[PDB]
Amino acid sequence: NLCPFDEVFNATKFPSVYAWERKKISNCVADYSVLYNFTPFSAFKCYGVSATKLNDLCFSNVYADSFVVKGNDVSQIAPGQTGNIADYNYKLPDDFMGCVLAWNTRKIDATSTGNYNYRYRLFRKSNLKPFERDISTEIYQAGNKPCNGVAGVNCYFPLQSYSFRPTYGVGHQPYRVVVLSFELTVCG
Amino acid sequence: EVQLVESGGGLVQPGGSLRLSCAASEIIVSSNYMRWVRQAPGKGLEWVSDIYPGGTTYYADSVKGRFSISRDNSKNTMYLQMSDLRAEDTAVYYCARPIMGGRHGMDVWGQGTTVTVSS
Amino acid sequence: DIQMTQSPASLSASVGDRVTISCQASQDINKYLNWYQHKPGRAPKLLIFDASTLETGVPSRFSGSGSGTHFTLTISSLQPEDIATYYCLQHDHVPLTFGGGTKVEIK
Repeated sequence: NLCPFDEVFNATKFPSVYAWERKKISNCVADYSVLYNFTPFSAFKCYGVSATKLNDLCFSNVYADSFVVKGNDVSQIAPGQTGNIADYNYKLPDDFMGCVLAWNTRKIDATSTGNYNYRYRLFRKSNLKPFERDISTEIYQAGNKPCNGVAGVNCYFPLQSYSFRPTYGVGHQPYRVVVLSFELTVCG
Repeated sequence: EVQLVESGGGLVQPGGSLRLSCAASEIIVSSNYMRWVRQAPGKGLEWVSDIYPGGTTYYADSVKGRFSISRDNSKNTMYLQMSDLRAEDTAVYYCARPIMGGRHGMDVWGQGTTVTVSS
Repeated sequence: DIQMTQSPASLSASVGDRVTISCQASQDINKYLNWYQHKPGRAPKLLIFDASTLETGVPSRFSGSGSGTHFTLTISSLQPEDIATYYCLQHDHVPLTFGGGTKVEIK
């Protein structure tokens, strides 16, 4: 059975980067000629493997992490990145085995009224571990007084929303990213 | 009230450790963006270093590898250790906070201190 | 790094004259650049955050607008208490870079 890689890339909706959905790729034959010879990507760069040698190579499972970041903050999608996205939304482990794919989706993710559906949980106490997911809306306490779930001075809301617009530059347009991980069933 | 206090500034030799202390109240340093902004006499402002609330370190190229920004979560204070100080490191150093998340301005401020570097 | 140009570096006008200070960036910076009032012997004070919103406790004489690479500090009525230098700091992307300075004086 062919791997269902169309379901994860041409999908109408991806989750926000703070709430990135992880998919395990079950037993299936992969077709990576669909993902290298086709070139819709603004960034297509692989870590520890190549863009063409991945065909005659295969792994015990794949994890696909589908999410939305901003185009400059795709530079924060690497091992050893420490940006607001890496520390607080999606941290690719150092020994990350896999390929990172990024494409401009300003046609379906940017609107003239401002798209505030895509959030990014911009405030957190301490950093994230390798592939930690934290969707908690627990009020961001910056001070000694307990926030008790109510906002105020030193009590800021831990989510901040994107403001995606068609009138921003390439560094500020909405970009879809899905990252394929490899771990040591799925061969092709 | 919202406040910061800069302290430990003055004269020190090149590569000396005055370790500018920035005591906080009503906000916790373990959970905040906090920045060193300096100004040489008769110059514009410049950036030095910043800490994300997770502890994440950054450095401007004029201060990279020579300075290190740090904090004491128990004492509620920020520290910038300075090493390989120079004649151009004579400036008025402020400890202050850009409101976390980029949208909002730089709410928390101290009055700043002058560090002078001379023979 | 990301360069900027403030224009002018200093200006002088009579009480109530409209003050306009520009800031040009090397690339699109959205809105996260802020404007700052530097008084001699004070901590520098904020003017506008989001490059379009007055901070609470900023005077209503200050206002800001723009997008992309050009920004404009607007003062609609100049006041005697405004004698200061002004800055356009960006925190838009690393490396973070401060503005060149613009001193206003009253004639």
